[PDB]
Amino acid sequence: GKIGVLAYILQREIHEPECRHLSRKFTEWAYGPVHSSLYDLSCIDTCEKNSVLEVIAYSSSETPNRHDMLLVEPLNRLLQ
Amino acid sequence: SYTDSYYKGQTALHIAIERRNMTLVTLLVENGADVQAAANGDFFKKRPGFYFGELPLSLAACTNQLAIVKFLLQNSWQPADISARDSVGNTVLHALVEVADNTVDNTKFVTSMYNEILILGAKLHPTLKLEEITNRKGLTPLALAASSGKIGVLAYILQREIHEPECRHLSRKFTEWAYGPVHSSLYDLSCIDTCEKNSVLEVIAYSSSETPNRHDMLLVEPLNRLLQDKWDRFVKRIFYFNFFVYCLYMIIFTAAAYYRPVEGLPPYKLKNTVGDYFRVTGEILSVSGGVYFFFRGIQYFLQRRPSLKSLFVDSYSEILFFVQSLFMLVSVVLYFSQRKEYVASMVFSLAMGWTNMLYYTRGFQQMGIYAVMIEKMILRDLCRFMFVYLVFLFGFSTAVVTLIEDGKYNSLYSTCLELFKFTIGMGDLEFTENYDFKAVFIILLLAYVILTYILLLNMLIALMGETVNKIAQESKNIWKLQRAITILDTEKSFLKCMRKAFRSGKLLQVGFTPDGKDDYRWCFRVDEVNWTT
Amino acid sequence: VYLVFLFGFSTAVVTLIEDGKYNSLYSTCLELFKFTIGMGDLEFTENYDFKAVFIILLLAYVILTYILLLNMLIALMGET
Amino acid sequence: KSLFVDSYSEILFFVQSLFMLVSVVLYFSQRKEYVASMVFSLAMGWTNMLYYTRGFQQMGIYAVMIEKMILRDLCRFMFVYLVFLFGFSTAVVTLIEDGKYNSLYSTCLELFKFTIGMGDLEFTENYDFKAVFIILLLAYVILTYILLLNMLIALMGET
Amino acid sequence: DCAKEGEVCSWGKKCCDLDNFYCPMEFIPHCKKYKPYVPVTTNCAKEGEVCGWGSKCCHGLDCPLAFIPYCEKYR
Ligand SMILES: CCCCCCCCCCCCC(=O)O[C@@H](COC(=O)CCC)COP(=O)(O)O[C@H]1[C@H](O)[C@@H](O)[C@@H](O)[C@@H](O)[C@@H]1O
Ligand SMILES: CCCCCCCCCCCCC(=O)O[C@@H](COC(=O)CCC)COP(=O)(O)O[C@H]1[C@H](O)[C@@H](O)[C@@H](O)[C@@H](O)[C@@H]1O
Ligand SMILES: CCCCCCCCCC(=O)O[C@H](COC(=O)CCCCCCC)COP(=O)(O)OCCN
Ligand SMILES: CCCCCCCCCC(=O)O[C@H](COC(=O)CCCCCCC)COP(=O)(O)OCCN
Ligand code: NA
Ligand code: NA
Repeated sequence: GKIGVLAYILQREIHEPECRHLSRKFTEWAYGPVHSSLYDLSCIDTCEKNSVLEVIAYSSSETPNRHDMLLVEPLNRLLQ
Repeated sequence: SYTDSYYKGQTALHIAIERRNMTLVTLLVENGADVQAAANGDFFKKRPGFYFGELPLSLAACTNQLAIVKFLLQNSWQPADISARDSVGNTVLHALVEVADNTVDNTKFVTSMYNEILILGAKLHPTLKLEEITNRKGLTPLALAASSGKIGVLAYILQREIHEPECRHLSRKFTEWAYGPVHSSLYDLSCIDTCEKNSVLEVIAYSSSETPNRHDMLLVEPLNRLLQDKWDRFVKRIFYFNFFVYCLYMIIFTAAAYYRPVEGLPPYKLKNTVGDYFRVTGEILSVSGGVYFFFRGIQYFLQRRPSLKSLFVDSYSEILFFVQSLFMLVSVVLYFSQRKEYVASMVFSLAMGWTNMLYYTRGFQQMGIYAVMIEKMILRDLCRFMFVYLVFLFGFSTAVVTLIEDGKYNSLYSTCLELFKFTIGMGDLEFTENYDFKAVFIILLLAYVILTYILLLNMLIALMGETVNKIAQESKNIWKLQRAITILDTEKSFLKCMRKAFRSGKLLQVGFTPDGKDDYRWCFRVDEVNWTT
Repeated sequence: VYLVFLFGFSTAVVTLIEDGKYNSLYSTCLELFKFTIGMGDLEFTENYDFKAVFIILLLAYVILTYILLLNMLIALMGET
Repeated sequence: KSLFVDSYSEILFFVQSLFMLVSVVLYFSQRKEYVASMVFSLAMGWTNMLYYTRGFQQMGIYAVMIEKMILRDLCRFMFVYLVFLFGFSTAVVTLIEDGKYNSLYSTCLELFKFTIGMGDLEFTENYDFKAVFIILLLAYVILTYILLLNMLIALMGET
Repeated sequence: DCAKEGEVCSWGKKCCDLDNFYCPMEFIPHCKKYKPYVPVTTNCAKEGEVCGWGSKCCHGLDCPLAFIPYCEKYR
């Protein structure tokens, strides 16, 4: 339930040489006032061992922020 | 130029403006590029995309590239046409209004760009009525802004001031005179009430209710005072007169219905006596009102044509009055058909005929807010509560009837009534009858009562979360909108050589147009006091 | 508001049923008022000509008066 | 521990199915009491319709409020009220041992009726300890309404 | 005039023979006869047997109020 680290990890972005492959948030294209980003959702939907949606949804209810973790940027639109 | 349908019409000028690079724009214009080229691809239409008006001039305007806008209109090689039109029918001002979203920074940008473009256009083409060019739908930029809910743009347009020589005529807010702490401003309200195409009051009042700021757009400075001036001038007396007449109609109807004859088999012969003459007079005066409401309720629909969705969202009272008139007509038909059931219809048209008197609470603020609150809570929360409660009640009624099939519980209707009585608080927890499944029936009734009280308590608590600075503020704007709608409805017909709806008169505002002619603007006077001077 | 509503429904009830405690406006007004304080008489033991219309009128009256009372209560919360 | 605090709808659907199966067993065993099971399976079978309020934005929050206030707040008032009711019921049964109060079950039901506004303060019967009975009933009624009002305001403290 | 057997009562007219017919509560009532007062003698519980849970006490007995009641002779 450490949402502070989850929110960082799911939206990680870096624009350094030999480090761009570590990012999960990228940009596909842009226009003047509008742009289109794309998030890497690897290991969120399917892992076969332990995915983010499964580990959040099926938690023991002892987790403090199990209600708030689903409000992070990619999951809120992925579920919708 | 791109030929693919996705990027159809895109050329180098659009990319140059996109890149915010003046050098390529200058080079393209120098080489004879067509400044009027239209980007007609699906990517640029009003799904993914970005609509800007399809033209480089409106693209520069929409991207806050003021230098490109100035260059394009005034370069020697090929200046752009400020009055150009897109495929939809919009021009630069319409596209600039369209990109507004009522945010602070975007509103500032749109207002500044709009003012600068208007001033430059007036300077280049003094004889061009740039603001009065309608699009395909027939809307001017002011009408479009009012229709789409662009409150930030409307609030600027209605009260703009331009203090520059040869540009003062573009403004519509002026000063008539000044003293020390007190002065008098003068607003030009052309095309606010009467224009014969689509006025601001008409477009705000009779919109589809999809606009998110429909209630806020009447809070601007000129419109609120205009509506209050209209109410206090002639409309108030008309409304009170109509209320008085309706009260007389209901008194006559009630008196005529109360003293109906008790014999069967209508119609009844008229006796040659005074009381029966008064009675039949009352009956005739009761039927005529139903005919009147029937025709008025048709005329409402024909002059609006709602698309079967807003009927139960706005103008509910039209439906209620129409239903009253329908019941009256059915009563007449049953009366002359020699049926006794006409009374069953008549009392219904009586019973709701009093409740529709709440329609006349408007005009009295202290009762209008209360009525708006009643309508808000009924249409919002009690529908959900009634849905859940009715399903629950049906379930327990079919449970009870299956267990006890005699003794007030041999039908679904009687069981439903007997269970509903508990909600009021008039139950029959006696258990004196010798049922086959006693001591199970008790458990069902206790569970039903507990669950129903839990539901009622939940409803009550849920209604408390809407009292925290939510209902109190909203109801006032809704009431003001209702008063505006009835004022417009009264002003619209009036059929008596309208004079009293007019503003201060043909006052000379500037008297010096770009040509030698003068001007008269049909203004509205608003006094003000300010001690910071 | 309540008195006007009560007068309207009382006149409707007196018009529909001209006997059995509903042959006058005063008695009908008292009988309808008693519902507001939880002392109703929804028994329907008498053989009226227009029963099953009378029931609908009484149900509508009760529901509308409880809506009005709930609205009054909620509106009073704007003062605190 | 997880079942008692989460995944209630699965438990309710399972209990519905259990009632249905017991109804079947009683049916084929030549018992009439199968009806008593079947009706229960029906009565809650409609209530579980609330499960399908999710997916709908407006109704789901209303249902969540109902379930949360049932599990959180009312389960304490239930305990307090039931202990109070048991105490006063035993006192009344001790004082008046004949006629509608000779049993604890009937006395509990008769005292419960006051909570829902259908009491009986006629005092027609000639009891031996009348005018003590009146004081007990008045005290019970007043304390009950104080408890209910306090519950209601405490629930205003959560909005 | 008044309604007869099988006719729709309470929608503008009552039934006359109240000593033999009654107008029920079904939202479209039809006047029907009273059933005979037949006593219960079979498929009923005897004194000392369990009451309430699926079987009524016979006509000569009464059922007390309890979770598991037993038929008793009324006084
Ligand atoms: C025998 C059985 C009787 C049953 C009678 C039931 C109570 C009658 C009460 C009569 C009150 C008359 C009235 O004043 O009508 C009420 C309707 O009350 C109801 O909810 C009826 C539910 C059905 C308000 O309707 P209105 O036309 O004002 O619509 C509003 C606009 O004016 C405004 O511009 C806004 O757009 C706003 O969002 C709109 O809502
Ligand atoms: C004949 C006598 C009938 C008796 C019937 C008694 C009322 C029935 C009410 C029917 C409602 C059905 C339902 O929908 O059940 C409800 C729970 O309400 C109750 O049953 C109250 C019982 C006290 C939803 O519980 P849910 O499975 O969604 O678990 C939730 C999680 O999902 C969520 O993420 C959260 O962790 C949350 O804290 C969890 O709860
Ligand atoms: C608001 C609390 C009190 C509610 C009281 C009504 C209980 C629901 C009634 C019922 O569902 O019963 C139906 C009759 O439906 C109707 O009359 C129309 C009712 C439509 C639903 C209105 C919901 C408010 C079957 O009964 P019949 O009249 O057809 O039987 C005669 C011939 N054997
Ligand atoms: C909410 C108001 C009504 C409350 C009523 C409860 C009074 C419980 C008092 C009693 O102890 O009653 C006994 C046992 O109780 C029970 O059944 C189960 C009680 C379970 C608690 C329920 C919590 C609401 C019944 O046994 P009998 O008296 O029928 O004896 C038969 C002789 N062979
Ligand atoms: Na009460
Ligand atoms: Na009561």
